Amino acid sequence: TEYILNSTQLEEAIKSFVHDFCAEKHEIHDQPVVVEAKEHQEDKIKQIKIPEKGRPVNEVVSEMMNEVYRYRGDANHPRFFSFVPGPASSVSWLGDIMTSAYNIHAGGSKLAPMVNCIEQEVLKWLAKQVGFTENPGGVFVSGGSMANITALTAARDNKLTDINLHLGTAYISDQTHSSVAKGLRIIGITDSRIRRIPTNSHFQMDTTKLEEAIETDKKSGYIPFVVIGTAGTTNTGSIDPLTEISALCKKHDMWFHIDGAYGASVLLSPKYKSLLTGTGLADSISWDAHKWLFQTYGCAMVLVKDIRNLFHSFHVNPEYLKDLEDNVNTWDIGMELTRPARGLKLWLTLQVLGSDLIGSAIEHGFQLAVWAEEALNPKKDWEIVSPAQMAMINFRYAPKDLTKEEQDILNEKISHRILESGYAAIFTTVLNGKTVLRICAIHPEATQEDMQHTIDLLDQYGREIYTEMK
Amino acid sequence: TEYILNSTQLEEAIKSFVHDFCAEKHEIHDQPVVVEAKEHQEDKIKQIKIPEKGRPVNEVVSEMMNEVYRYRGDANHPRFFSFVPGPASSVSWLGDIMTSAYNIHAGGSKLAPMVNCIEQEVLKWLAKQVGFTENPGGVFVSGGSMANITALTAARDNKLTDINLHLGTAYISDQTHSSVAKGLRIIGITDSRIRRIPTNSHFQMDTTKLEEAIETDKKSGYIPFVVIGTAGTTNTGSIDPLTEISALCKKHDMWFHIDGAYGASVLLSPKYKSLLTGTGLADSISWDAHKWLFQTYGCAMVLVKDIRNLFHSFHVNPEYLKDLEDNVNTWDIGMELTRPARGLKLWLTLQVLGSDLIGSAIEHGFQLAVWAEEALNPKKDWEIVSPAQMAMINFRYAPKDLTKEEQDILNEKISHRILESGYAAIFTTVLNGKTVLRICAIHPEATQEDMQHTIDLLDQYGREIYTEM
Ligand SMILES: Cc1ncc(COP(=O)(O)O)c(/C=C/C(=O)Cc2c[nH]c3ccccc23)c1O
Ligand SMILES: Cc1ncc(COP(=O)(O)O)c(/C=C/C(=O)Cc2c[nH]c3ccccc23)c1O
Ligand SMILES: N[C@](CF)(Cc1c[nH]c2ccccc12)C(=O)O
Ligand SMILES: N[C@](CF)(Cc1c[nH]c2ccccc12)C(=O)O
Repeated sequence: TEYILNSTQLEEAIKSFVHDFCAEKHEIHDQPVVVEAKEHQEDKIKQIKIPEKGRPVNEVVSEMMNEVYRYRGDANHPRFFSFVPGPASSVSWLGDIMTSAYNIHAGGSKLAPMVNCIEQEVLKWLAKQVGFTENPGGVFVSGGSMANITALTAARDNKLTDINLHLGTAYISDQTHSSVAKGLRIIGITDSRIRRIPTNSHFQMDTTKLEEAIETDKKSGYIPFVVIGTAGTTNTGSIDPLTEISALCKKHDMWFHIDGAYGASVLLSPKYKSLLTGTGLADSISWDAHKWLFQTYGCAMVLVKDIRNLFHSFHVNPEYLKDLEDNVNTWDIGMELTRPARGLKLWLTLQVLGSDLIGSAIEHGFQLAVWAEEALNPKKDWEIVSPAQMAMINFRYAPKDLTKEEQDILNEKISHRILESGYAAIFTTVLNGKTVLRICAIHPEATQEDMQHTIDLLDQYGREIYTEMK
Repeated sequence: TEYILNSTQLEEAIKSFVHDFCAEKHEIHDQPVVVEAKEHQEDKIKQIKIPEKGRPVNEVVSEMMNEVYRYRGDANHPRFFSFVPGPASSVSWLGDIMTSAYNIHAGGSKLAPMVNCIEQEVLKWLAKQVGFTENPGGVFVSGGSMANITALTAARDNKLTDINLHLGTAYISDQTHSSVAKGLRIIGITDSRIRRIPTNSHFQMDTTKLEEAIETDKKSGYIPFVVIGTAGTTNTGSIDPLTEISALCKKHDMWFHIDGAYGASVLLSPKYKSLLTGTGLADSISWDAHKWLFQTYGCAMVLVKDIRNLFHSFHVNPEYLKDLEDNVNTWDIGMELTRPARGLKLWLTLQVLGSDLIGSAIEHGFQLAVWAEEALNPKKDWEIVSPAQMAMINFRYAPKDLTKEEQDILNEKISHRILESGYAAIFTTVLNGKTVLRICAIHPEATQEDMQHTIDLLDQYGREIYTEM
């Protein structure tokens, strides 16, 4: 049809975009991190509607570039310091283009033997970094949330049966990411059987309060089956006592899952790999590549010490898929059946950049946060709530002649101010009952001035609003 | 840097691939559907290792094209007739390139308000086609398996509580896809509380046996909470009695989920949309775009009649994300938090191609299977186990002077023979206790000859192996 793009029309539409984008992204350090959409932009989109007849390709492409993609909080920006930024390598993008082109049906071996071989090679390599030396296994999932649900399902099916599984209790901390408890609820573990253990001043799980909670539930008649330790808390980037938790798990016959969606990448850092000592003691661990392995959304991994545990929870044997089966299929490792070759783009990056460069790029993240801390220390009335920890730091502006409520409002306005300035992206979070500014800097192309000028800009906004409030 | 690509190296590396691929895929109709890898290919890959130092980009690129991507069972091929093929539009590929470029964090509105607005517009439109007219809602998930688990999770939380949910029973058919029961087990529903209802000769769920199972479980003290009807069975492409199932669900206060991962796309076909009458009666429905909406893996949708049910099961309010919030975030309707704008590539395809063309391309799928059946009718000893149904058909070559075991082995060798010929991809399945050849043709650029020549080739292989025995 006159609407279908021919091989020449397609190739030109693609090159047109690839060219225009590379030029635009080349100037990223001099672009506002946040580009606000106007008040009537939502109605502009709602009027386009779904057409019965086709439209000129280059007309639709430009429409998306100008009316959709433009208005965003670019987490690819070197001065995006909020949540967990996505400083994806350009090589990862290349991987997506190649993977999406062939559109090979991954999550199955016979139909793509070398595609599966590539993924397993990376998974074996990652498993080596974790400390799994016997018979590991894994699957490239979409997110760490899916990584957690996958791992926890294997944990549930390993420690519980079809008759007593409603007596299972899980154990987390008050700093554990929300997706863990959300995943537990999905797999049938109600909130009434999820224990939230308090953390110390370093935001690490209190293993003493953990054990007595385990002891209480066991005495009560529950069956404690899993403890979720976190290596790189979302808030402060803290690391739970991995060794201490492992000791308790072996004692009480429980599954040890390490939620390392963020911090697991530190295992590739020669300098800081020691920080994650004891990960090999875990039975399963999550690890997001679109985080600190510089991949595009979404490419996350789940790794188990014993692959048999993943096979037990997710294997199927229908009449179909009989000619597609020793050599495990990814669909038998759960929990999806049709999958794109997510891990291939990670392979491409590892080959083009190398493990050394990626390790150092991660170490740069640590340095960026330390630079932020060094710039805050000398400034008056600036308080460090959590020190520079794993490329992560929390702080607030707190003049003493203000009440706590006012201090919260103050730091909120400071975040608001620097956001509209367009120089950096910094949002607020809550820590120890106080509204706090948070910085997570992991972009390899971010410099000392970037961190220094940001704090300098924040300090200016701070003392400015402080006077305005009086 | 030395291993870091600059804007000129990047743009050149991409265009080089885009150029070489388009040329190669332009000649796809004259390429073997399956390209087998040699015995030494696995060790060749294992020897590459993970390097500490970087490598030249185009050297790595060419290595993957020649040693990885090449050896595959191309489901993009117009003569890939196995399972559920993936005849993805080139526009969809373009969508992935744009989406992956900006790398915008979707699954959240405040950080990408117009990206989310686009997805909701597509979801609302799809909801209109399904029959949800009140206050629908949905999410672009990775797969239809994730579509089912998302929907079934909402069903569980809607009909059960934290105190009685271990008494819940679910009901499927013997033709229901494996991912449904697999999803049920994941959300805590054990096999001992999953009922598999027999199907008729048309592979449709026996609603009479369905009700008697519900009555039995309810009388025993169980709590029947969901029935999963399928619109487009994976095997034969049959459609469960949606109306009959809905009546029972309303009668027994149960959640009605329609698994339309494949067949839901038929709603876009003016000719065949009537086949899916009653989809609006469901409480939830799955729908995969990387199947019959011609998208790349992976782009699937889950739609619920009442969006409040999705919010109840997946909403979270942690300390962080407080500056990110009514206007629901996609993470509040589960079950993932970080997401790529999966739905954007579906938007691009709908705008560039239009809903009319896509509807016709689906109708072409119906025609391809009919052409396959028409070519089989005159051929001797060729048996139709399931007629051409929704671009899907099951058949076997069965000479009468053969045993039941021999007939199975025969059709297996026939599949094996045509696979290695490279002309087409056809695998076997089991149906009514018989090994059967299956064809699913949904590629818009597949012709009458393709189906005719394929059947002609199968008959040849059939009459040759029959002679060997
Ligand atoms: C009703 C029905 N429901 C759910 C699913 C699962 O969806 P995902 O596969 O998206 O999770 C299906 C899927 C059926 C298939 O079979 C798809 C398929 C295409 N190429 C393959 C290659 C190998 C195995 C399976 C496939 C299906 O047919
Ligand atoms: C330990 C830990 N475990 C799991 C996750 C799961 O995240 P995904 O499910 O998204 O993989 C996380 C992630 C925490 C985040 O912080 C998510 C996030 C990244 N960028 C964002 C932008 C807006 C809102 C949220 C995010 C995490 O920090
Ligand atoms: N690859 C660059 C080119 F500068 C920078 C970059 C983003 N993530 C990275 C991770 C490691 C090394 C470099 C990077 C890009 O912006 O695409
Ligand atoms: N778009 C074509 C053109 F050649 C064919 C195609 C694949 N899925 C489709 C869905 C609708 C219309 C055409 C197609 C391609 O090969 O990419």
